[PDB]
Amino acid sequence: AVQKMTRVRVVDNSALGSTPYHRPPRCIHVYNKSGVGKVGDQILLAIRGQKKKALIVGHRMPGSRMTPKFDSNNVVLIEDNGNPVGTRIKIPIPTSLRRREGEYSKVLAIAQNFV
Amino acid sequence: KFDIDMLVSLLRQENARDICVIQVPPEMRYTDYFVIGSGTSTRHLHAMVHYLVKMYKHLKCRSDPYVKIEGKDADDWLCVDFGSMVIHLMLPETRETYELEKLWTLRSFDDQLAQIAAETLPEDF
Amino acid sequence: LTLDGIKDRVLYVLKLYDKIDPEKLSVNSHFMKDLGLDSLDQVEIIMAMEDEFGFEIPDIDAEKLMCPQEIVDYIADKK
Amino acid sequence: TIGKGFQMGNQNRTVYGLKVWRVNTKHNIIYVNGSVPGHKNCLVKIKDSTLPAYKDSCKNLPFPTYFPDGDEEELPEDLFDESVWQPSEPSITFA
Amino acid sequence: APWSREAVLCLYRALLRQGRELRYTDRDFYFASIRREFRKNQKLENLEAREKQLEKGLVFLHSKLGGLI
Amino acid sequence: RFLSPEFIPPRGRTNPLKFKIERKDMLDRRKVLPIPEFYVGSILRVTTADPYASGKTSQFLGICIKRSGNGLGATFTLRNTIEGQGVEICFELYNPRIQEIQVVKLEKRLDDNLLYLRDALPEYSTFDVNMKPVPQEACQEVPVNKLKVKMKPKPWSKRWERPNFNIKGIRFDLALTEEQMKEAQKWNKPWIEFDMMREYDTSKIEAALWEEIEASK
RNA sequence: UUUCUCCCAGUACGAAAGGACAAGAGAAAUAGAGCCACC
Repeated sequence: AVQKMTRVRVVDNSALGSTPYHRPPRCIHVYNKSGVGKVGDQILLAIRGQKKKALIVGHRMPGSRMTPKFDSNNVVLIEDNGNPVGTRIKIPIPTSLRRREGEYSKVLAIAQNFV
Repeated sequence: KFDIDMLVSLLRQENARDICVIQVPPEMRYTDYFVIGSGTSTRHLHAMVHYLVKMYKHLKCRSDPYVKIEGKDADDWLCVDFGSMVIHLMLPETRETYELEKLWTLRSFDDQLAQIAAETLPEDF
Repeated sequence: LTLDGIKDRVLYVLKLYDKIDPEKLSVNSHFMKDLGLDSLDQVEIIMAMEDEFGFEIPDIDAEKLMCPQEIVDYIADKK
Repeated sequence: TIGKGFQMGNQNRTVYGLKVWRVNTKHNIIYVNGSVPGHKNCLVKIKDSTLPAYKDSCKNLPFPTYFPDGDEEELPEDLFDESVWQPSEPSITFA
Repeated sequence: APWSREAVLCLYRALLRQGRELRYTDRDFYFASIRREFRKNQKLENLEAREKQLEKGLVFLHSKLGGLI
Repeated sequence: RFLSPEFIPPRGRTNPLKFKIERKDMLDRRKVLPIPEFYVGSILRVTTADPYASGKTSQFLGICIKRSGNGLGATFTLRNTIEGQGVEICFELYNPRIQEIQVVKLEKRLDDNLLYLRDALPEYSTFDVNMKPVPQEACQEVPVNKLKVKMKPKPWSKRWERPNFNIKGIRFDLALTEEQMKEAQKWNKPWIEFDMMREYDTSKIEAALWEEIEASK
């Protein structure tokens, strides 16, 4: 449940995300009709004093049965053109994104680890 | 029916410069086949992407629904997700930069995987 | 086995590879000095020969051959 | 509806479009999709769906009613819908 | 440099054989990529590092070309 | 005689007939799929059919941390750390899409709930997914792990120090002083240990259930 | 209750460019009336 605020971890090799910064990246909205952000929901993440779109891949909110509950909030950066900002993803990514409605093939291709 | 062998032949028919297909063993819980395609120019990328979908719709797939085309707006990366195979179409130069082939061929041994780094996010006070 | 066939065929497989320049592809064409071949070059050149004749050639003595006629002899005496 | 006291409730309400999944003949138990207003052990009224789509569904059902007295063909104790996965069936594999 | 150059030779040939046995991929690109891979890495390496490179390729060799299909 | 928790019905006004019918269906499914005996703290490997994948099964290994639900809707959760990420998956016992259930290591832990392991060190929660089954004795009690886990800094998900939780597997002394325990003990509610209004007797019910389960076999 | 996507269909139409209907399906959102198998 990526609600307002909700400090998050940038799982990407993008220069902004990869470079350490003293302020954590924050998520204070979601690209959805509802205000709550879950796995597969686009967001906009303020990183290194810049705003970049990111895709949620994990959350710490309890999930439905038969699904794994993550302990950290993980996101993947996506460019305006639609291609991922980063060329690789480190943290395991759930495979449910494929069937989820939306364009997730590009992100999944960049995901090395699947759980 | 529309299967891997038909699509790859169709990709060759439209003169795909670079094609990479990676099979997935039953142990790995993802699509059976992952496909990466090169195309000389964005015009070529649009043409090849349209050709595969048109053949797919004609070639039975009645049980499967119609497949939308993703990434047509991008001039360097178009990806179409079919029922049993996913084709990622890009320019030749874009191919090396992303190295999608390395990711699937080396599931955990890809060099670019190491390129990812970590960070520290302490509070101000 | 035909020694002449091996000699010409060994030359043919050497000729097949494009990277090496057959400026002087004689039966006594040396690799390190005559053709200026790197370690990888002799690594791959032997493999092209192995494909034609069914491999079984190990590099323990193949890299010491240093010329088409010597590999021809090694092929001839192992056949 | 369940009464909530002074603040409510205790008023008749209707839920529409509930599918029937299975019926138990021995105990006369009907399995109805979704939730039903009211508390447990509360009497409810059951009648055919009045939605426009299901205008004429009784044509293939007992028109007046089902008569066990006739006993033209003894019905199974448990009736299942085709999509319903019956217990004791093989484990479902998404092949 | 290598612990045994014999493995390097067999490794290069086997990669070529699988390329000719690889249908769905574009054989042209695979041959070029393998040639580049040999040139980039094998020119300079350490004995311990070189052992990993040849050893991993041997598993790559013995594992249906490491999933390339 | 190990009576599985789901068979025991919960108190309420629901008709007992539902449990009898539910148990019959549960017993029939048990014949199709064998449900091994396990307890919280045991490491299990469960085989399930993958909906996203086509004709490919999934096996997840983790220590059992919680058992919940009754009847056909009973579920169990097992926890593990994969790629350094703690993950908990809830599996429904009678779901048709669970192909097989394997108890890799049958054992018990100090507490009936292991949610505090999230606050414990990662090593106590890390388990090898590929670990082979360990020998077990059928006609014996499951091994009880008495190791006390070490906690992370004071901020925790729950106040395990409070007497109500009554966690017996936490090294509170290392992370909490005796004075801090006394503050936690302020919520003792000692009458609760002696309160007969929160006690539910299922001795007769448990005994009756045993014959019914065995009879179906 | 409202919205979006898909489908119909790159079809009708149009020299091309471009580009529909209606009918059907899936997703959500909110409102209303309820419900506790699971969380």
